[PDB]
Amino acid sequence: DALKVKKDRIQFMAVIEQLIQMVQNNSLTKFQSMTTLELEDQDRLRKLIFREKELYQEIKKLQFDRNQENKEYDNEQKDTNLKIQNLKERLLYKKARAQLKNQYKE
Amino acid sequence: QKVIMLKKLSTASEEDENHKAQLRDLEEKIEELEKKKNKIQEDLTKLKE
Amino acid sequence: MQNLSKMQSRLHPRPEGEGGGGGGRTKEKGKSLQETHKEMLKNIESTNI
Repeated sequence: DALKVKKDRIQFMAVIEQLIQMVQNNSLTKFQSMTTLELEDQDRLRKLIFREKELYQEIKKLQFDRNQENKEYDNEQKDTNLKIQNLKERLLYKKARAQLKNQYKE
Repeated sequence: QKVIMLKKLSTASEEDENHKAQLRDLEEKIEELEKKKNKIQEDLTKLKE
Repeated sequence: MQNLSKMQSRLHPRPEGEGGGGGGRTKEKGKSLQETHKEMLKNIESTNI
């Protein structure tokens, strides 16, 4: 840990000298670009812990939601299939009764 | 620069290598879980369609 | 021969010159240094504590 702290100190001193050189060259844009690049690079640590907590929460909730929604989709499928076949059966029965009544009336 | 250097020096050298050794696995599993959530969202969209 | 067919016409009227349209391309406000780096600063803070 002390070795890494000293290495970070050396890196920061080098960065300070680079900033001094840029200022003497008035290249503030280069300094800003370097800061942006370092910011983009470093990014994360230990945030991963609650990140995984939140990801587990979301995965559990969304898998439960997927199972539920599949349940309603199958519910609708079976219900509408039953409705369609019952409608076809009633239509066939009505046609048969119609033909029987027509023949009887003739 | 101050914030990044606080981030660097707030981490143990062992944790620093963790970013490469064990935090590699942690970040890869984070990506795996994110992509799994993406797949489940795609499944939800397809099922709704 | 009382035909009244609906054959398509062939009028000459041309699409006369286009007017002086206002080509005002909105200058997309590039997120400045503070706006650009606010998200990264927040992420670094999320780890610094």
